[PDB]
Amino acid sequence: GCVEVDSETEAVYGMTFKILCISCKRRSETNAETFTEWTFRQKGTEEFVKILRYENEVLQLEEDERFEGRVVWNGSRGTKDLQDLSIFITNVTYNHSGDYECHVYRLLFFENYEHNTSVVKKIHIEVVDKANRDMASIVSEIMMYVLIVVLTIWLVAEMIYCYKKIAAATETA
Amino acid sequence: PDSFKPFTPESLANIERRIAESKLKPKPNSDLEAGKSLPFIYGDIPQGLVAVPLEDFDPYYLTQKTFVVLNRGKTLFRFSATPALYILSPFNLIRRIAIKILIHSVFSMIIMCTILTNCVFMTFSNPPDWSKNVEYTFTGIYTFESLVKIIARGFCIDGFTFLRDPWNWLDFSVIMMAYITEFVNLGNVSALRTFRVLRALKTISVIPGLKTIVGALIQSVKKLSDVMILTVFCLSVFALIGLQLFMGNLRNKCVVWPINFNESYLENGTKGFDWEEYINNKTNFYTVPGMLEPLLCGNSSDAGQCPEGYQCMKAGRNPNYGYTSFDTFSWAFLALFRLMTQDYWENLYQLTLRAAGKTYMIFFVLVIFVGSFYLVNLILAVVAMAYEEQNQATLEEAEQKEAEFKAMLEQLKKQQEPYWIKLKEIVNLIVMDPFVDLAITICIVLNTLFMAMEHHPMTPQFEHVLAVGNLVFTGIFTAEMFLKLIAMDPYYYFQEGWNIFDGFIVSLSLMELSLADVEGLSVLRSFRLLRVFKLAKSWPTLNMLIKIIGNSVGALGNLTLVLAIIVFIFAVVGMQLFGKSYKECVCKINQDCELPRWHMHDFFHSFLIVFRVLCGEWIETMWDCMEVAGQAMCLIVFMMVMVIGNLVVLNLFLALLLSSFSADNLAATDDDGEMNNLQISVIRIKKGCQVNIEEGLGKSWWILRKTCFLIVEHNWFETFIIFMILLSSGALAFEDIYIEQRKTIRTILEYADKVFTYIFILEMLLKWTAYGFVKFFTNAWCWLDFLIVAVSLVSLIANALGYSELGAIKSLRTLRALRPLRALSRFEGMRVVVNALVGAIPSIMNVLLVCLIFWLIFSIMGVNLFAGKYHYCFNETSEIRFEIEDVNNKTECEKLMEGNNTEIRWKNVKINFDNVGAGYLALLQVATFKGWMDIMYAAVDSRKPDEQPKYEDNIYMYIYFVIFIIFGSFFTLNLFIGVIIDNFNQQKKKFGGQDIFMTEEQKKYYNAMKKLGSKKPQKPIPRPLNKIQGIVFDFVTQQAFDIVIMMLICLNMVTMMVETDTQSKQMENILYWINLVFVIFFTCECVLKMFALRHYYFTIGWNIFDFVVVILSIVGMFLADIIEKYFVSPTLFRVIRLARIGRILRLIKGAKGIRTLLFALMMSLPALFNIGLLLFLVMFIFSIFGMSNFAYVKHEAGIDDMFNFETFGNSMICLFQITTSAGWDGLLLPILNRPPDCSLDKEHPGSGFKGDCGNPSVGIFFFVSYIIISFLIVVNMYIAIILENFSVATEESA
Ligand SMILES: *[C@@H]1O[C@H](CO)[C@@H](O[C@@H]2O[C@H](CO)[C@@H](O[C@@H]3O[C@H](CO[C@H]4O[C@H](CO[C@H]5O[C@H](CO)[C@@H](O)[C@H](O)[C@@H]5O[C@H]5O[C@H](CO)[C@@H](O)[C@H](O)[C@@H]5O)[C@@H](O)[C@H](O[C@H]5O[C@H](CO)[C@@H](O)[C@H](O)[C@@H]5O)[C@@H]4O)[C@@H](O)[C@H](O[C@H]4O[C@H](CO)[C@@H](O)[C@H](O)[C@@H]4O[C@H]4O[C@H](CO)[C@@H](O)[C@H](O)[C@@H]4O)[C@@H]3O)[C@H](O)[C@H]2NC(C)=O)[C@H](O)[C@H]1NC(C)=O
Ligand SMILES: COCC(CCO[C@H]1CC[C@@]2(C)C(=CC[C@H]3[C@@H]4C[C@@H]5O[C@]6(CC[C@@H](C)CO6)[C@@H](C)[C@@H]5[C@@]4(C)CC[C@@H]32)C1)COC
Ligand SMILES: CC(C)CCC[C@@H](C)[C@H]1CC[C@H]2[C@@H]3CC=C4C[C@@H](OC(=O)CCC(=O)O)CC[C@]4(C)[C@H]3CC[C@]12C
Ligand SMILES: CC(C)CCC[C@@H](C)[C@H]1CC[C@H]2[C@@H]3CC=C4C[C@@H](OC(=O)CCC(=O)O)CC[C@]4(C)[C@H]3CC[C@]12C
Ligand SMILES: *[C@@H]1O[C@H](CO)[C@@H](O)[C@H](O)[C@H]1NC(C)=O
Ligand SMILES: *[C@@H]1O[C@H](CO)[C@@H](O)[C@H](O)[C@H]1NC(C)=O
Repeated sequence: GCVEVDSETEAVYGMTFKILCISCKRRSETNAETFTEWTFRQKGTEEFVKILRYENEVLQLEEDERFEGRVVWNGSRGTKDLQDLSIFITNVTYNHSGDYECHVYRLLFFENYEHNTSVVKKIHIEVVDKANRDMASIVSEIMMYVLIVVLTIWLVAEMIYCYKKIAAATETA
Repeated sequence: PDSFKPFTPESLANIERRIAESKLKPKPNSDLEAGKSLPFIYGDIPQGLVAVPLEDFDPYYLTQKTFVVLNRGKTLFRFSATPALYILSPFNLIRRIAIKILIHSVFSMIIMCTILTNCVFMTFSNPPDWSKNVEYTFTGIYTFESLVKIIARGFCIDGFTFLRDPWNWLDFSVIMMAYITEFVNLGNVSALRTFRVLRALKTISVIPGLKTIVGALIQSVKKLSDVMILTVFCLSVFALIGLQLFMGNLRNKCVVWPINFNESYLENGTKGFDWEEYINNKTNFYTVPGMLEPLLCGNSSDAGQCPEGYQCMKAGRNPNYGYTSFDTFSWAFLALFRLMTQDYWENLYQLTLRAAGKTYMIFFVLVIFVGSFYLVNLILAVVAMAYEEQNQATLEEAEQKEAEFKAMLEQLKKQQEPYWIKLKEIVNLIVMDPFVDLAITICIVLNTLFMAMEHHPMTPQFEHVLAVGNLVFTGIFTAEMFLKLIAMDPYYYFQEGWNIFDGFIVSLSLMELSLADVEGLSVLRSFRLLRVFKLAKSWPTLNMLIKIIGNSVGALGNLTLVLAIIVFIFAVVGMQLFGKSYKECVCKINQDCELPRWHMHDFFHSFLIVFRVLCGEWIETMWDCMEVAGQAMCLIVFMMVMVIGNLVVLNLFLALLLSSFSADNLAATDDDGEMNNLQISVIRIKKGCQVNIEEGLGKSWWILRKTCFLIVEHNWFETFIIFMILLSSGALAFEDIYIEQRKTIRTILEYADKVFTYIFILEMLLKWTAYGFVKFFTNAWCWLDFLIVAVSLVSLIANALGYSELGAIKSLRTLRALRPLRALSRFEGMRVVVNALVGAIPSIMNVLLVCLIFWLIFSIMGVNLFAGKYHYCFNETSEIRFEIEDVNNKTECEKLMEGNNTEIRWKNVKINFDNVGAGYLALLQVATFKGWMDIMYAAVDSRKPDEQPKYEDNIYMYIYFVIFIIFGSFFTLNLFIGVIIDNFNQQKKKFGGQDIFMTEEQKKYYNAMKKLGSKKPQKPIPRPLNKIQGIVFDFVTQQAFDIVIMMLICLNMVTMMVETDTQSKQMENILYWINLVFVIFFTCECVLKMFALRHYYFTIGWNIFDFVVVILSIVGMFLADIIEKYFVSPTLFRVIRLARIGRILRLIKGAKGIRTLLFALMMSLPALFNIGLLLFLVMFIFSIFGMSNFAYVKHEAGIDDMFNFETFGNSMICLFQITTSAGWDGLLLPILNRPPDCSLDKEHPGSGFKGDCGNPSVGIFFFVSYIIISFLIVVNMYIAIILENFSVATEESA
């Protein structure tokens, strides 16, 4: 009951966003205790800095003038077993244009067994003033128009050909 | 004629003189023979000359030693003339009295009574103290008859004497055993009681007419010679394939991979890693909570997976106590015999798919199509023609006897030359009116509708109405009967049919009115629904069903009796064999050490197990029996039972089918000569624009329409339309839950939908202008296409305008799954099958009416028996059911539910008889034998409404589920099959064609293959005319050479079964050397046939088959050895090495018994192809619906991480499993979940959908519709293949 999706790279300036970090276990029926940390490295800078840490259904935000008041938790709620570790930022500025690392630490509890798992997710976020439509939509639009029109002209041309032929045959006899 | 004479010594003197004269210097009349009635021409016995020593009455016995006795029942006995044992002279008055005893029907009656009471005593499990004497006299009785027979005749000494008939051997053996183990302390009871059952076989020798039935059964099974060989050959080759593919891929378990070396304890101590024990330790596995066997897995991409910290390896033992396995040829053969008879094959399907990958499903298709669908129908057809021949021969004997009766008639006719009557008629006056009969029928229908109105959660207001209605209807019916009984005669005119039945019903109703409701009333109120059958006089199909039911207890009664005796014998045999073992090893199979639900400790449970294996479920009980009583005895007994009982049931089915066919009618009564009073009752109720086309614009418009029609008819537009339909249908596959991962594909499909709908709109418009409005609207195909395109137009223009989140728009979005329902009118193969089904549909509707009204009676019976008794208190924390001591009823469970105790739940069984609607679903599950286990488990635990069930408190409720299977699942099938056969025969008669499911394009190829099948062979062979010298040419044409090559192929087959998963490396090396030797010998054979014969390598086709299998042999043998360099491909060598079994198909070379069967399969292949294409289309549509609906339900029961509805592949696999109607209950339970179980809101990471609950209505309708459609399609497939088999087998030419 989980699909590992990837967050969108392009983020519009001045409006909200959603950074996706989904890491679900290999078997759903299992139970585990999971907590996450986030590290952000702005472009130009070469060091990752912890920004937030979610654990025991609480969120800890480190001191960072570029992130206080403009980030909220938007992951799984109501349980300690976390598979959605996404965070929601309510105001995208040009500071939030870098590399995000989502470190998810999970402790799986089996019968007479406890397993420690660490997964690191990599997200690239680009901040642009205006949102650009993906090339796939443009290509699909142009192609659908092209096939529609070419099919229309082919159909009318064949109809005209058969019309002339049958009319000539009828007039002849 | 009229020859009677005592066997005086001068008769023996002349007999011996005649034989001496014959020796010194021929067929008995079958009508006379022995043991049958005497022909009428001989007259009657004079005075008291019965049991007198008459002489033989036929030729061929005048000189031989013979001596004839007759009885008052007029049967013929032929004993020997010589004194028995040379001591007892016939006239010394010892043998005369014994013979007089033996010819008396009272002796047979006494023997029958003692046999029945003996078997009744064998029914008892624990031998009571007052039983030994009962056995003793039994033995004393049995030897009695033997003594008489010993007095009657000698021991096989000379002529027709004792110990000649096999039944004489049988009872001689039974008395020998009885007196061997009577007073002798030697003999273990578990070994003598199982042999004591041989007294039950004496029923056939005692009951008249059973011997002929047994002989007929043996004669019917006699013809099963080549089909058995073909079945074993197909099973062997498929088992070899499975063993080579799935070798060891069933013990794959996930063990904890990170090894705690510092904490690797040992039983002896001193730590250590100790491999081959670390993998055999149970605790180092992964078992899904709530399950028993550890989870399987696979190393492939599409196989199963296990959580972090676990990893797959071949460890432990195979599932199902190690019996379900592919590691050995024997186990593979068992597992594939489990597939030919589709019993619990879904478990093996899921296990192999999980442990080897989802790409192996193709294999399970083949075994299903050939090996489980073709072999079974082959066997059924063979038995069918055997029974046809037997029935025909019986008819010939009957008409021959009736014809000789004409000669006898000719001979005899030639040789001949207080005001009671007033009130009687008054109460009669209201009888001979159609109105009273119509009112009675309406009353019965209304009574049925009233009885169908009761449910478990019923208010007092409802029950008062139901009770007063029942009272008034009972009063009306009893008044009708009471008035009938005075009109004709108070004690007479009540035996003319249907007047004893209604009397019995009304008397039961009045008896039920009294006695109050002390006990047993629940079943007592279940016998009135028989008034429904009073409609049979007006319903021809119900009357036919009544005739079918009455044929079993009637003319075809001996077969039913034989089946009952066989079932009883098998039950007592199993109970006496494994009765004690189930208690000694009770927790070899059930961890609680309490006896399981299906044991063999008492007669009732043994009979239930026998009936279950008759129904088709036998492996589950076989494993339990194996785990407690060994493998050999259990396998032998279960195989014997499942063979013999199935054969008897099949014979009874065929006999009832034949009796239901028009042979029953003999013009004894006029065809519906009587008149139905309803017509006269109705009669007496009634008594009291259009512009021309030959103008400037009209002509142009006419050419426009003609050119539109020409464009429609052009066979380049149709192919393009079919391609567009295929593309549009395939575009619906990319709508799984992983759609968020593939954004670009989603966008492309979304934009291509517009192109597709525009194309179809243009096609519809052009078709409108071409065909015309009347022609477009006077056929179903264009109407269906118009409906599809109109719903697409709605979903397009509405979405473009907005309201994409509207409930109506979202509910119309899932209706897009009908897009594949457009190739039906394009493909001729689908269309012919569809229109044949449509033309035949009235008969199935007419019979479905009868089936529904019949099943309604059983549903009401269940409702009045299991209403609200399926509830039970449950503790979710410990997932255990409370016993009767903890809680007793709903009130106690509610008290236990005080405070925050939400773990305690008053749960209800999802499938139950709470009302007629759910009773119908329960009956459907029971009839198909899928999911009935839980229903009968809960039924036998029920005690009373509103109280916790107790384990096996109503054990005798199982009978209710047995009778239904006998009546609702067996005779209804007979009716359906008979009407289908009659309708198809009439369709073939009116059509005039040869096949229904075949297009005109396939009929020419049909006839061409028919000509090919009867083609004769020619063998023109010239000399090589070269240095070959022809010696090898004569060598290859030698029968010894062919025998040698066939024996070598057989040896290769034999050595291909010795491979074992746990074999040592030395055995692998030896097998590799042997296979290499065989391969090099085969290459030498190919070289020998090479360069010595070439001009015949494009005609016969066998040589090119050998040439194409051999090259595959060399590549798979040595290239596979080479691929280890710079390539791995672990699973590919097995596929290549499967080619080694190609040489096994060369046994078909001389296979004239089964070569015709394979040719019949070829002949029927295309008619099966059309139906399979239709079935695949239906599967695709239902799979799209399942993806659209049940892609997010909870993973419970049959729904898991690998067999579910999110993806197209998983849905396809599940639907293919459901096609054979295998475990559809498991895939229906998760949908029936409720908000108390499934969370209404639930986070789904990666998708916007919330919650994991399903719609019970949608799921129920989906599964029921799929079951009905699949049943119809499979029935059509069976009919087609059986017709083709009959056509092939009914051909013979010089
Ligand atoms: C699907 O794919 C999966 C992908 O992985 C696949 O998983 C693989 O499965 C296969 C088999 O199915 C696995 O192969 C087996 O692995 C076992 C694990 O053994 C490991 O530990 C051994 C012991 O460790 C001691 O010695 C090491 C070296 O000396 C040290 O590194 C250890 O620290 C330790 O040292 C000492 O200290 C210990 C305590 O501190 C002390 O107890 C110990 O005694 C010792 O003094 C290692 O030897 C072994 O390493 C060997 O194998 C790895 C490859 O796995 C290579 O590095 C070398 O080959 C190395 O020698 C592992 O680290 C093995 O034990 C097992 O081998 C035994 O059994 C095979 C037959 O099954 C024998 O032929 C063989 O002799 C081995 O020895 C034992 O058995 C024999 C008799 O059988 C007995 O005579 C002997 O005394 C001994 O008891 C085998 O190799 C594989 O590991 C899995 N994963 C990997 C990594 O690939 C899966 O199977 C697939 N599933 C399916 C079916 O789909
Ligand atoms: C002159 O020849 C006339 C003849 C006409 C009839 O041909 C066949 C039509 C199908 C029919 C009626 C025939 C034989 C066995 C019949 C089967 C027995 C099996 O019993 C069942 C019941 C359930 C199980 C116990 C076993 O399977 C059914 C599924 C199976 C069955 C009822 C399906 C229908 C079959 C005859 C051929 O004409 C070309
Ligand atoms: C709102 C929606 C759901 C209405 C559509 C309902 C359809 C299922 C019905 C309505 C009209 C029916 C049609 C009405 C008339 C006919 C003609 C009938 O054939 C004839 O009468 C033969 C005429 C001739 O050839 O002379 C075949 C069925 C058919 C197409 C019917 C098929 C089923 C149809 C399309
Ligand atoms: C070819 C066959 C399938 C035709 C015969 C079908 C009927 C047996 C079905 C079709 C619709 C069903 C009804 C659909 C809905 C309901 C409402 C349902 O009311 C409830 O509240 C359900 C309670 C429950 O779940 O038990 C009671 C059953 C009933 C009347 C069903 C009774 C059985 C019906 C008539
Ligand atoms: C955020 O944005 C400002 C814009 O000038 C930039 O200097 C720096 O990256 C961040 N400063 C603060 C206030 O955090
Ligand atoms: C196993 O334990 C026994 C008893 O402690 C000991 O005698 C033996 O040597 C041990 N074997 C091993 C594997 O060390």
